This record gives sequence, C-alpha cells and structure tokens, in this order.
Amino acid sequence: QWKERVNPRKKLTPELGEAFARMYIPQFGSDFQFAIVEGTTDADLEAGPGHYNDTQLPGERGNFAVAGHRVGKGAPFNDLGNLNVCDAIVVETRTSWSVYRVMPVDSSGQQRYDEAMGCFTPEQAERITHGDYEHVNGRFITTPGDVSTISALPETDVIEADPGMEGIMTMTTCHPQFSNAERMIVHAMLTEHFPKNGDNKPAALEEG
Ligand SMILES: [Cl-]
Repeated sequence: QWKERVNPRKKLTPELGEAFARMYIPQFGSDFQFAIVEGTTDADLEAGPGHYNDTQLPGERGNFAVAGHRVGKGAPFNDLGNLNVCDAIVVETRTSWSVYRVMPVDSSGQQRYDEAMGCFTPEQAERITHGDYEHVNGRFITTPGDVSTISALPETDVIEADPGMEGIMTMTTCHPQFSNAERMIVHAMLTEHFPKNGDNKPAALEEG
C-alpha cells in the first residue's frame, strides 16, 4: 500500500471567508495571535482581521492589507496606536514565515533615517527617507474613502505590484477609539520572508 507525502502546502488564492494565515505582535505579548481570514465583510471581521481581497499576500512585493475591529472583547486592533517604529509583526502562512516591521512614525529627514536604520537595511532606510517610500508614514488617521492606503505602493496611484517595490503590510481599523467616523492606518515593511519545513520560526517572535 502507499501513503500521501505531507508538506507545508497552500492554495495560491486563499479561499473566500476562510483563515489562511496567522499574525503575531510580540510587543503585545505571546498570547496575542489572530487568524487572518480572506475578505473584509462584516462576517469576515467577526473573529479577527480580514485580508482585503485585491491586495498582495504575505511576503509579496506590494501591499499586504488587512482590516480588523478595534472595539469588543478580543478585538485585534485596539492597541495599534501603541506600536513603535521597528516593532515586529510576524505573519505565518501554511508555507512561510514573514516578518514586517513598523515604519517610522511622523518623523522625517535625519530622524526618520536613524529610526529606520534600527531594523531595516541601509538600502531600505534610504528608500524610506528619500526614495519611493519617503511619503509613507508608519501610522496616521484618515477618512473611510482613502482607498490608496491599500495600494501596492501605499498612498499613491500605483495599483499593480512591481518588482521594484518593498513588501508592505497595512493594518486598518476604526477611529477614534469608540467611533467608526475615521480610520487608523499602520504600515510596516517586510524584512524577512522564508519557507517552512523545519522548526525554524523567526527570532522576532522572542522579542518584547
Ligand atoms: Cl471615541
């Protein structure tokens, strides 16, 4: 008789409304982990973050964007305002581990560079300070119609992923704290991405 050979494997396009990934924020403690579902309908956002369907997936150049609730028992995104630059967001899929790091917040010029140099490559730091990512704030408040926040190159008119892009991860939630009038946006940039098969999970998980 014969047997299936099992391996870390996943569908190319996540099944609608199903969990296809898991995210961790070590700065928020080891217990902080949420499944990510495909889709951003009310039903999808019920048990945790949902992936915006037309955006990139984890580890991809472009923008991997998710929405999540802010209020409620076990809302995933109530404390995004407490993230600091270089804080890790770890994303697991069935085949891979990705580490994103929160981009510099509100700073510009020399201070932005120095902050970026804390966890990004010197090349990424330059792009963040003076290059294609100069305009991209790690956290800000915006209006519900701000659709370019989830564009492949955030807050631009570039929608198609391109090989020259960094990997971005975007988290969106309501704002202010007990309201849905506005939206909070957080951007983090990809610093690690590698396949499973082996016990090697990112060192970033041990932080905080
Ligand atoms: Cl409020």
